[PDB]
Formats: sequence, structure tokens, C-alpha cells
Amino acid sequence: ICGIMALASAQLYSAFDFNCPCLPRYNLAYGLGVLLVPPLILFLLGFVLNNNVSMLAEEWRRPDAAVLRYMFCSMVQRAMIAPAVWVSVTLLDGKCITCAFCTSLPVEALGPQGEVKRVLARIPCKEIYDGQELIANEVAVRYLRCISQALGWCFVLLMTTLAFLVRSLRPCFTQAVFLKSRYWSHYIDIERKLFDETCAEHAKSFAKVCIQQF
Amino acid sequence: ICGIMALASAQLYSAFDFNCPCLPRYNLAYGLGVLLVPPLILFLLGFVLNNNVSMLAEEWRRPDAAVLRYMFCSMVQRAMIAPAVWVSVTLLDGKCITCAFCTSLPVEALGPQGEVKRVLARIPCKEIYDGQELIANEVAVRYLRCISQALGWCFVLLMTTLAFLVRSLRPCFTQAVFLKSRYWSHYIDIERKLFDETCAEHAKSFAKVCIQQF
Amino acid sequence: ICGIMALASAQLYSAFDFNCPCLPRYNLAYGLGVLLVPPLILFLLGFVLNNNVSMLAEEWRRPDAAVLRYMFCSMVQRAMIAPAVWVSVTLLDGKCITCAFCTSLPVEALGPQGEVKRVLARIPCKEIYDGQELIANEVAVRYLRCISQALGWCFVLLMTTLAFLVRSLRPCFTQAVFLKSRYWSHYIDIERKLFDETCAEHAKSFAKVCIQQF
Amino acid sequence: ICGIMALASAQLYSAFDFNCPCLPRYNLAYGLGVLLVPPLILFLLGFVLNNNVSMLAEEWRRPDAAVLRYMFCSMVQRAMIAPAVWVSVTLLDGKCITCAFCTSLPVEALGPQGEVKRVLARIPCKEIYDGQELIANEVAVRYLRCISQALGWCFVLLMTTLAFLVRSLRPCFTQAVFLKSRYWSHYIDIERKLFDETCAEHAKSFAKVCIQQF
Amino acid sequence: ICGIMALASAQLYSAFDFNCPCLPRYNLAYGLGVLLVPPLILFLLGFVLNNNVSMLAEEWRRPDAAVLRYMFCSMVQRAMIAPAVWVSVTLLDGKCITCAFCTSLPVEALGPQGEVKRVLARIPCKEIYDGQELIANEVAVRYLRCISQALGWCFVLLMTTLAFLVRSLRPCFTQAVFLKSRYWSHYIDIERKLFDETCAEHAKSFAKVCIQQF
Amino acid sequence: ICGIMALASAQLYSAFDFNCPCLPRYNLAYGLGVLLVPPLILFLLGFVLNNNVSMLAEEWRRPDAAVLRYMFCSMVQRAMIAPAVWVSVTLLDGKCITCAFCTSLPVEALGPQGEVKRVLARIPCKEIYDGQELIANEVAVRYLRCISQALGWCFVLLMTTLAFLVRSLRPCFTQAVFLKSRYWSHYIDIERKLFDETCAEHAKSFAKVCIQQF
Amino acid sequence: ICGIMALASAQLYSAFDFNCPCLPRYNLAYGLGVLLVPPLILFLLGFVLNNNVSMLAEEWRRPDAAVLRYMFCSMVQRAMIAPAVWVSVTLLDGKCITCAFCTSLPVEALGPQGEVKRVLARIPCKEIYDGQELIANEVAVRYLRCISQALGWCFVLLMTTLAFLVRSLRPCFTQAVFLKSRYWSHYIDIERKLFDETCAEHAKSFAKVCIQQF
Amino acid sequence: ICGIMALASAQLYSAFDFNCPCLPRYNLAYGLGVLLVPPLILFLLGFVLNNNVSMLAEEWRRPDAAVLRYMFCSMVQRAMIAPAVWVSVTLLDGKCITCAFCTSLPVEALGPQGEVKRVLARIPCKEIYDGQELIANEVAVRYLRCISQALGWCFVLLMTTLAFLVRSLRPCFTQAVFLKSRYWSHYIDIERKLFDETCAEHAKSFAKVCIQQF
Repeated sequence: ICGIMALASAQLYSAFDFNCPCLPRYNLAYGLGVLLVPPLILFLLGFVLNNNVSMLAEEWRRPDAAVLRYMFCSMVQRAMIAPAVWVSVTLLDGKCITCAFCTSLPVEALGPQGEVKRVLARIPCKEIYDGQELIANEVAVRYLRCISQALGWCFVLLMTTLAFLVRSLRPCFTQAVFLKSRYWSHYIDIERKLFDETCAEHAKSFAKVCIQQF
Repeated sequence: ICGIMALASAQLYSAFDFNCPCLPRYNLAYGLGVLLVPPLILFLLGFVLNNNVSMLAEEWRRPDAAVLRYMFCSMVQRAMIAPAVWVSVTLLDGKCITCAFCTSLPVEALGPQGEVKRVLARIPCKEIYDGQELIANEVAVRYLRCISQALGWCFVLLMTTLAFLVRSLRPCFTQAVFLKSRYWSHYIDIERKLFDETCAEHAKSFAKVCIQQF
Repeated sequence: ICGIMALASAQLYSAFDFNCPCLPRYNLAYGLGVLLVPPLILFLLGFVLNNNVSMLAEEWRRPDAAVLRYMFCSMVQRAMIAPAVWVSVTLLDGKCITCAFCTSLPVEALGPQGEVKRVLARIPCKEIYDGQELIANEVAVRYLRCISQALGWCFVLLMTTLAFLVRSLRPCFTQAVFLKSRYWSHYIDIERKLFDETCAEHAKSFAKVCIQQF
Repeated sequence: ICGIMALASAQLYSAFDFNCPCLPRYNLAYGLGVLLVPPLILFLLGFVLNNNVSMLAEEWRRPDAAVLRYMFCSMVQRAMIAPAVWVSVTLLDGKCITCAFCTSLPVEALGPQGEVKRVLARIPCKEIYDGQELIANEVAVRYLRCISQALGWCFVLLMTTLAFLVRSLRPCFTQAVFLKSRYWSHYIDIERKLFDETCAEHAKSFAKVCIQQF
Repeated sequence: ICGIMALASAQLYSAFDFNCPCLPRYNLAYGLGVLLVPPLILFLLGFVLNNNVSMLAEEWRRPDAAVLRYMFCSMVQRAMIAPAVWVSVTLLDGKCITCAFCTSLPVEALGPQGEVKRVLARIPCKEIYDGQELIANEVAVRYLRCISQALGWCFVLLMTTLAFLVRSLRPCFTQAVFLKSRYWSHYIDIERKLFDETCAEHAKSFAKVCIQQF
Repeated sequence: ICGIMALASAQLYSAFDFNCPCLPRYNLAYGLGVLLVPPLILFLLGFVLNNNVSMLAEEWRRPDAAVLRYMFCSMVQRAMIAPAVWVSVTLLDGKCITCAFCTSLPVEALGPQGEVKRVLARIPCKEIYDGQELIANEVAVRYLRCISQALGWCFVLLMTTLAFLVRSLRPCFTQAVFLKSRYWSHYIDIERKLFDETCAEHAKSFAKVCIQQF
Repeated sequence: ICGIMALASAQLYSAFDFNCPCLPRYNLAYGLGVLLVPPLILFLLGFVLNNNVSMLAEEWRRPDAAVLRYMFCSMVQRAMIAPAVWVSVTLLDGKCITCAFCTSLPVEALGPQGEVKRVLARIPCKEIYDGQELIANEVAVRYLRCISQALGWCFVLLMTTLAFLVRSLRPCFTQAVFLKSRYWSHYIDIERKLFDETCAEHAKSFAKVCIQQF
Repeated sequence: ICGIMALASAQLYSAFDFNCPCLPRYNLAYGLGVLLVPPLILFLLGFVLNNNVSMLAEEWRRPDAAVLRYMFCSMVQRAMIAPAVWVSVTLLDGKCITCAFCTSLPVEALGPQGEVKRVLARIPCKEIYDGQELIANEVAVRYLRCISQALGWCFVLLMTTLAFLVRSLRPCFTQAVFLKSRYWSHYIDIERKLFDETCAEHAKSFAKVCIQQF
């Protein structure tokens, strides 16, 4: 299911009309917003769509021992891969960082202080930019997009090395707990299915009793 | 079925020709209209297309005990997910809030009083805007669209956290009522099917009796 | 079958080349025409394509008791959903009302009397409009299209609340008549099928008798 | 089969390159031509592609009683639905009436007499129109297309109400003739099939006799 | 098979790059060429692709009685429907007649004699036309295309009425010859199939004898 | 297989970037090249892809009687239909003859001698043509393309009448040789298949013997 | 699985918006970055998605003999083919080397020193290039892209000859270790499957015991 | 498999961005490079993807008799058909020879010596060509592309006649070696399959022994 989740997240980002309020202060709270909030939403949706969550909540409510811990630490990892993809693609595109850290790039060396902040804030994604002064247009876009793509590649490498270090090592892979978990997960589904079966059967008998009065 | 409902709602919004009556007063009653009425229509259609509704209405007409309450509080949740999607996408696009709260943005600081209201009302989605005075064009569009997308993300987060808090907690999940509900829902369908079967059989016998006179 | 009917009605409206005779009087009789006549045609086609209609007509010709009434009041509802969709989409597009009530909008306040009627009649869907005088062009289009879409949303809400109030309440849902109707509808089809079967068999025997003379 | 016939007729009209000989007299004999002749061709093709036609012709050649009449009055109705669709779409498009009744619209009030006829004949579908004199261009097109679409809607309503009045009423629906017709139609096909079967069998025997000399 | 033949003929005409040698005399021998030769080619290909042709030729070589005549008069009709479609579409498009009878239309009344012939020959499908003199450009195109489409409709009606008059009437439909023909056509195929079967079997035996020496 | 061969040849011609070396002498050796060499390549590929060729070569190497002759005269005909299609389409397009016989058309009557040859050689497929002198541009293109398409139609008619005259007449159709050929062609395939079968079986036994030492 | 990995890597490179920070020093650390880091990420993902990795890690943790070595040296080769494809396509496109070694090409012979470095750094992928001085634009692009494609072809040849030299020669192909590896790989999967089977069965028994109290 | 190889090679050539370093000397080493190296890579990949190669290498390592020779001379022919297709299409397009032999065409007769070499080297695929001097632009392109396509057709004919001369004649087609080869190729696959089977079975037994301790 997580595959359709990743594809849906990428396609949804392909359908989000990004645009920056070219204002001196609200930028830092919009780029980071688009960068962080949809990850949180997808990370919670990773818990909504799962089925074991009800059982785990019910068992954690009443005050086995560690198999619950493994189930939880496995569901978290299973759900964590959607926000990673979202952050990855939205850093590789670059519009987010261009929107966020536009009012801070060093104009003095690399490429009214309040008015300076105003213009540099107007820098990204606009044809309302003052223009030549203190920066060109395409230069401040290319610099920020390079920084963004570098952060994106570094982050993807970090997430991938964590994923590689988790699927080989110690974090709750002792075979006993694994077997107990698989047994529990099979038993719950078998119980639901067989209850549905016997319920349907008893209901069929009752309905045959009731119908034939006419 | 709710999946095809969500896809149909999104595609229908993709086929609704939005446009704003650039008038001083009717805006507040058009943006909010497009924002609120189609949600109500979809929320009622969530009850039309369902089948249990007839049984629930019939049982509630005559003056078990709580299983009806669970069936109702489950059907409501099942139907609630179409208006959420509609409001989400129509806030993320931004045309609705741009249409509604255009005659109120502070022109004095951020970016004839009656004439002022008239022009600021003409602001959105038009090439009939007065232009330079008291605001640019793209600035008042970007500001309002940023506000709209922020509200949209906040709302999606709110609906998702409610959905996550409901599918794990107390609101009528005691196993007894759940089992009674599943039993009832299986019995109704089995009754309808078996009645159809025996009716077809008796009819076949009667028809074989009637036909062979020729 | 009604689903393909709704899709066909919408697609047919997508293939009807609308255009307004920019004349002082014929408008009111063209917008309303396109709005009302195709609904009537689709509502009658809802009776043509149905099969029970022959039986109902035959039984109503000779001067059970109420099961006919239920069959009729059910077929009417089954057929009513095509004109609703047609009126809905042709009000949401807006060209119909723009064509109809163009010669009446108040030019004095909101946005030769005979010549005035002539021009305001020429208003919609034309590049032959006089222009600046007494109205702009895009303003009288936007105002009328807003009115049209408001009427459309109100109408869709009205039809949907009627549909929701019918599929839960009193109008001939007493189980006895429902069962009698289902029995009748199964018996008619079973009779036709079995008559076809026995007829084919007797014909096969006769044909085997006739053929083998050569 | 009639469904593919209707779709083929509509698609063929979508592939007929209409154009008007802008001449004073030949118009009336070209619009009406395109309007009437292809209906006749399709109405005859409705008899070619049918199979019962041979039997009916053979039985009518020699000088039961009324079952032939029902078969004929049913085949006619079955074939009549292609020209209806053709006339419907070619009136809704409007080019036919624009081509035909262009040399007659009243130029004096609504919107050398011989030269007048010549120009008004040149009116439709041309950029060789004289222009301003006695009419505009788009006005005489819109007026005629409105008239055409009105005739088209009226005609579709007429054909549909006839179709609804036929499939419920008296015209040869007495069950005896209907049963005789169905019996005859099953017997003919069964005879052909079984003759083919026995012929193939006898031929197989003969061929096995002949082949094995080598 | 004739259906794929008709579709292939139409699509091939959709892929034939028509162009007229704007010369005084060769026109009459190019329009008629494109009009007549491909019909002959398709009419012969209707005999190539058929299988009965070999048998009929073989039986006609040596100097039953009339069943051969029916087989021939049926194969001819079966093959005749490709050139009809070709001529139909290539008259409805109109380029053929425009190319052929361009050097003959009456320039004097309706719309150096040698030079006149030269120009009128240059009339069709060219931007090298002299222009205003003695004719316009679009007028002589529209007139000829109208004539062509009229001939096309008349021809399609003629072919269709012949097809309708043949599939109901006298031309060799006496049941005896029909049955003999069907018997012959089944016997030939059964003979070929069964010979192939027994040949394969004897060959399998021989090959099993030969192979197992190794 | 020959169908996919014809389609592949046509599509390959649709992917051959034709262009003419506008030189006085090399033309005659380029048009004819593109016209003749790919036919030879396809005619040899008709022998490569066939399977009987090995058997026929092997039997012809050693110095029955006439069945080999029939197999050969049948394989040749089977392979001959690809170059026919290639020549047909590459004559109907016309670029080949336009490229070849461009330096020969009579400029004097119909439409430095060395310089004349040079220009007329430059005529086709170029915007480097001298222009007005002794010929226009589109005239010498249309004349040559008409000649090419006439040759193409004549050639297609010739090949089709040969194909029709071969599939009905004398060239080695005596039933004895035909039967011997079919028998031989079945026996070869049956031998190969059954040898493969018995070989696989003996190998399976041997492998089961060898494997189970471990 | 590696096929979908190669296709996904190529398509992902088709969706990476490359762009160069036209700066004097950061180039060398951006071209090489895009060239080297995604290969490392894909090479680690080649270990994540594989299943044997857990077993190999577990066995290597505790301090047979060489079969582990073969499994490892086979998994490495299996995973190595994604970075090869990535480097291949991103060298054949050429943007990487154009971005990296742009500040070094010899301007003096082939095609303020600090300012020279600045301009030559600005060379690639920009319309902000100084222009004529010391180099053209398209020349320094073509030269670098030729160098890049030459390196790409050389690298693809190198990787392919290594792949050909490995799949024929000595590196741990002794049949004993190969058989032991295949046995181990079959046994692990069979163990997992059969454990799942017996676990499901015991769970079904337990659930049937538990359910039927109601 | 070789079919997908040919299609992949052609499509890959459709995705190789060709471009010429317009330099006096490197051309001869770039056209020939693109012409020759990818053929070598594909010819080696024809050995990588094959499976028999391991067996042949293993048997050739230790110092039957001639069946190995036939297997080798068959695998070589099987793999040789990808570079043929590559060279064919990359000669028919013409860019390769245009890139290679551009600095050599005789400018004196047909169409500073160092500067002459420089310009003629700049000739192909550039809009940086000096222009009129000593050659036009399109002429030197057409001449070289004609030469290239002539070489391409000659080469395709050569490869096809070799392929036709090999699949009919002497090169190791004696039936004994062919049968031995087919036997060997069946035995190897049967051995691998049956070993896998028995290994899976023994492993299943062992795993059933091990699992049921819990």
C-alpha cells in the first residue's frame, strides 16, 4: 500500500500550485510551512489507513510485553516513507528554499536596510523584482536552487543510509518477538474472517426461517 | 464506493467554471457559497447512495437500543469524507478566498471609501482592475492566495488529526455493539437475496404452469 | 442503465453548439427553449427505453390494485434523473440564462427605450455589441453568469434534498406492495425466457422433421 | 446492430465536407439534398443489412395471414431510427438550413432585386460576401442557425413522442401474432443451423471415403 | 473479410497524396485515372484473396450445371463492394472531379481560346492561378465540388438501391442451387482439413520409425 | 509472416530520410538506387527468414523430381510481395522519380546547355533553385509527380493482374505435386518436434542419474 | 527487479531539473556531486531492497565458510548495475561535465586572471555569458559535450567488458559453493512459507475455539 | 531475445544526442567513434546476456571435439545482428559521415590551406559556418548525406547477402553435430531444473523438521 502512497504523494505535489507571498517576513513561515506540514499530514495518514492501529491502541489503553513494542516500531517505520519522499521531491524542485531563505543571501560579496530586505524578499518567483540592484534575477535564483538541490541530495542520502542501517541491524529483530508478531497478525485476520463466516451462516438460517411465511 | 466519490468530487471541481461578480457586496455571498453549498450537497448525497439509510429511518420512525446509534455514527463518518476533500481542494486552489475576502485586505499598510470598496472588490480575477492605485494587481492576488493555501493546509491537518483520533479511540467501538451491527448488516442482505431466490423459483413454477397451454 | 443515460446527456450537452439570436424578443424563447425542451425529450426517452411500460399501459387500458401505482411511481423516479442532470449542467455553464435574461438586467444602478432593448439584447455572446454605453461587456456577462450559477447550485441542492427525502420516507414503501412488485417483475422475465426456451425446442424438433427429406 | 448504425451515421456526418455553391438557385436544391437523400440511403440500408427481408419478400411474392404484416411493421420501425438521427444532427449543426433558406430571409425589417438575390445567396459560409449591405454577416448566420436549431429540437421531440406512443399502444401488439412471429424467427434460424450441421456431417463421411485412396 | 477490405480502401485513400498536373489536356486523363483504375485493382484483388476461385477456374477449364453459375454470381457480388466504397469516398471528397472537369465549366454565364483553356486548366488546387480573370478562385472550386458531391450522393443511392433489389429478388436464389452450393463449400473445406489430419498422422508414424536409429 | 513484412516495409519507408544530391549526373544513380536496391534486399530477406530454404538447398546440392520445383516456385512467389509493396509506395509518393528524371523534362515546349542541365538538376526538393528561368518551381514538381503516380498505378495494376492470373491457372498446381509438398512439409516439422521430445526425455533420464550423487 | 530499477533510475534522471550555479568555485563541487552522490544512493538502495541482506548480516555478526563470501560477491554484482546506468546516461547527456570542467578549458589555443575564471565559469547553461571574449558560446559547449560523450562511451565500454569478463571466469564459480548457495536460498524461503502455513493453521484452530462462545 | 535487442538498439540511437566538435582534427576521431564503439559494446553485450557462454568458457579452459566449435560459431552469428542494425541506422541517418568526412570533400571542382581546413571542418551541423566561401551550406550537407546513405544501402545489402549465404550453406551444418548440440542444450537446462526440484524437496523436508519445535 505504501507504494501507491508514495506515488500519490508525488503526484499531489505535482498538483500543488506553489506561489510566494513576496513579503519581508511571511516568507520564512511559508516555505517552511509547505516543507513541514504536509509531511506531518502524510505521517498521520500513515496511521489512519493502517488496521493494526486499533488493536495497538486498545492494548496500550489498559495499564504481550515487548511484541507490542515491535509492532509499534515496525508500523512507524512502515509509515515514515511518505514524508521522506515528499521532502525529497520538494527539495529537489527547489521552490521551497527559494521561497524561504531569499531574504538572507549575502548580496555584498557572493553575487536603507529595510528596503533591502523588501527587495530581496521580492526576489523569488516574481516579475515584480526591482531588477539590477544589488543582485541580478537569474543569479539569485540559481544560487538558491543549487543550495536547495544540494540539501535535497544530502537528505536523500541520509534517509537511505538510515534505511540501510535499520534493515540489517539490532532494532528488535530477535526471532522470538518476530514470530509472536506474525502469529498475532495472522490470528487477528483469521478470527475476523471466521466470525464473519459463522455469522453469515447463522443469519442465513434465521432468514430462511423468517421468509417462508409468505 | 467513497473512493469513486472523492475522485468524482475532485474531477467535478475540475469542471466548474469559477468566476467572480466584481461587485461591492455580492462577493462575500459567492465565495462562501461555492465554498459551503457543494459540501452540503455532497454530504446529503452520501446518505442518498447508501442503502442502510432506509432501515435506519424505518426503525427510528416507531417510538436494538444502541446498535442503531452505532450504525448512524458510522454512516455519518463514512459520508463525511467527500465535503472534506471538496473544501480541501477548493481552498488549495485559492480562487474562493480570493473571491470572498477581497474587499477587506488592508491596503493602508501591508501591500472616497465607497469607491475604494468598489475597486478593491474589482481586484480579483479581472483585467478590468483600476490598476496602480492603493495596490498592484499581482500583489493582492498573491497575498490572498497565500492566506487561502495556509487555511487549506491547516484545515487538512485538522481533518486528518480528527480522523486519526476517531479510528483509535472510544466513540462506540465496544465489541458487543460492533458484532451486533455486523450481524444485522449480514442478515439484511442475506434475507433480500434468499427472498429473491425463492420468489424466482415459485415464479418459474407458476410460469411453466401458465405457458404450456399453447 | 440510468448511469449511461446521465453520461450521454452530459456528453451530448458537450456537443450542442449554443448560439444566441441577438434579437430583442426571440431571446426569452430560446434560452428557455434550450433549458426546457431537451429535459422533456430525455424524460420521455426514460419511458421509451424501459420495458415495464408496455405491461403497465396494457393493465391500465382495461377499466393488482395498488402495485401498479407503486410500479408507476417508481418508474417515474427512475426516469427523472436525466433532466435533472441536464438542467444542472446547463445552468452551471451559464450560457442559457445569459441568453435569456439579457434584455432585462438593470443598467441604471447596478452595473430611446427600444434602442436600449436592442443593444442590451445584443449583449451576450457577441463581438457586435455596441460597447461602452450603459454597460461594459465583461460586466454584464459576469453578473448574469453569477446569477445563473447561483440558480444552478440552488436547484441541485433542491433536487438532492428531494432525492434524500424520498429514499427514506412514506411514498409507497410498505413491504407488501414492494414484495408483490418484485415478484411480478421476476415472473414476467421468467415467463418470457421459458417461453423462448420451449418455443426453440419445439421448433428444433419440427425443423429436424422437415430437413431430412434431402 | 442499430446502435452501431446510429454511431456510424453520426461519425459519417462528422466526415462529410459540407460546402455551399453560392449561387442564386442551386441552394434550395443542395441543402434539401444533403438533408433528405442520405436519410433515404440509410433507410434502404436498414433493409439491406437485415436478414428477414428475404423471407418476407419470398412470402409476399406468391399471391400466415397477419404475422407477415407484423414482421413488416416491426422491421420498418427497427430501420427507421438511422435517418432520424441523421436529420437530427444535421439540423442541430445548422449548416443545412443556412445553406437552403439563405435567399429568403427578410432583409427589410428583421435584420436590383436580382442582385439582391445574388448577394443574399452568397451570404452563407463564405468570405466572398459583399458585406455591410442590407445585412451584416454574423447576424444572418445567427438568425438562420437559431431557426435551424429550433426546427431540430422540435423534430427530435416529435420523433421521440412518436416512439413513446408506439411502444405502449395498439399497433399490432396482440400476443398471438407476437408469439407466432417469435416462433417463426426462432424456427428459421434453427433450420439453417441444423441443415448446416447435417450437411457438414454427410460431407465429412463422403470426404473420408474419397481421401483414403492415397 | 470484406469489412477489413472496405476499411483498408478508405484508409488507403486517406494516404494517397492527390495533386493535379495543371496542364491543358492531361487533366481529363488524370482525374478519371484516379477515379477508375484503383477500382479495377480492388475489384481484381477481390478475386485474388478469395479461395473458391481456384476451384471455379479448374471446373470451368474442362469443356454441376448451374451451381457453378451461382457461385460465380455470388463471388462477383461479394467482391464488388470495395470499388463502390472507393468511388463513393473519392467523389464525396471532390478533388477528382475538380481535377477532371475543370477545363470545361462555363465561364461566360454561370460564374485567346487556347490561353483560356490554359488558365481554366490551371484553376484547381493551385496558388499559381491567374486570378480574377473570367472566374474567381473559390467560386470555381465550390461549383465543381458541389457538382462532385451531387454525383457522389446520386451514385451511392444507385449502388444502395441495386444492393437492396438484389438481396430480395430472383437472381439465382432457388433453394436447390443454394443448398448444393453450401454443401459443396462445406465439403471442400472438410476434405482439405481431414487430408491434412491423416497426412500428419502417417507422417508422425514414419518419423517415429526414422528417428529412433540414434 | 508476410503481412508483418509488408507493414514493416511500409513503415521503414516512412522512416527513410529522402534527399537528393542536386548534382548534374548523380541523380540518375540515386533515384534508381533508392528505387531498386531496397527491393533486392527485401527479396533476399524473404529467403533468409524462411525455413524450407535449408532443405531445398541441401537437396539441390547433391547431383523427389518435381516437388522441389514446386516448393521453389512457391517460395519465390511467397517472398515476392515485399518488393512489390515497396516499389508501389515509393512510386506513389513520387520523390524517387522527381529525383531521377529531373534533368530530362522538356523545358522547351511543355512547361549554355551545361548550365541548363545544372539548373534542371537542381530543380527537385530544394530551395536553392534558380527560379523563374525556363521553368517555375511547383510546375516541374507537379508534372514529375503526376508522371510518377501514373507509373505507380500502372505498376500496381500490373502486379495485381499477375497475382490474379497466377492463383487460378496452370503453373504447377497439379494435385499430386501439391499433396506431396504438403506431406513433406508436415513430415519435416513432425520429425523435428518428435526428435526434440525423445531427446529431452533421454536427457532427463541421464540427468536424474547424474544429479543424485549429492 | 533490477530491470525496474534501471528503468526507474533513467526516468528519475529524466525528472531531475539540472542547473549550474555559475560561480567560480562551486562548479567543481556540483557537477561531481550530481555525478557521484546519486550513484552511491542507488548502490545502497540495491542493498535495502534485497532480502538476503538480513541473513548475511546476522551470520557475519557472530565471530558455512565460503558460501557467505559467494553470496556477498554475488549480491554486490547484482546491485552494481544501477549506478552504472546512472553514470552512463548522465555522461551521455553531457550537462554534468559541462558544469564541472568549464572553468578549465584552454581558451588560449584550442577555441585579469580572476575575471577570466569568473567568465569561463559563467560559460555553461546560461544566457548571462559575457559573449565574444576569449570564446564563443556554442563552441565551448560543443567542445565540452564532445569530451563528455567520449568519456561516457569509454566508460560504458569499460563496464561492459568487466561484465563480460566476470560472467565467464574464475571469481567464485566452483560448482560446490554455487550448489550450497542455491540450496540455502531455497531453504530459507521454504522455511518462511511453511512456518506461515502452520502458524495460520494453529491460529485458525485457536480462533474457532474462541469465537463460538457467542 | 535478439528482437528486443534490435529494437532497443534502434530506440537507444533515437535517444543519443549527436553533436560535432567543429574542430579541424577531432572530427575523424568522433564520427568513427560513434560509428564503431557502440557496435563493439553491443557485440560484447550479445555474449553477456547469453547463458551458454559460461559452459563454453569452462570447457575451453581445460586443455566433445567439434560440437563446441559449432556452438561458438552459432552464438557469434546470433549476437552479430545488433551491431549490424546499429551501423545500418546510423549510416542511413547520415550525421556520422557528415561529421567524419567533412574536412575532405573536394571544394575545388564538385561543389590559406589551414584556414580552409578550419572552415570545412566547421561545415557540418552548425550555424557558425562562414557561409558562402568555397561551398554553400546545404550543398555540402546534401552531398555528404547522399554519400552516407549510399554506403548505408550498400552495407545493408552486403550484410543481408552474407546472412542469406550462411543460412543455406556448408558452415558446420552436418546433422550429427547439430543433433549433439541440441541434445547438450536440452540436457543442461533439464539438469538445472531437476536439481532445483530435488533441492527444494529436500529443503522442504529439512524445514518441516526444524520448524515444529515451537
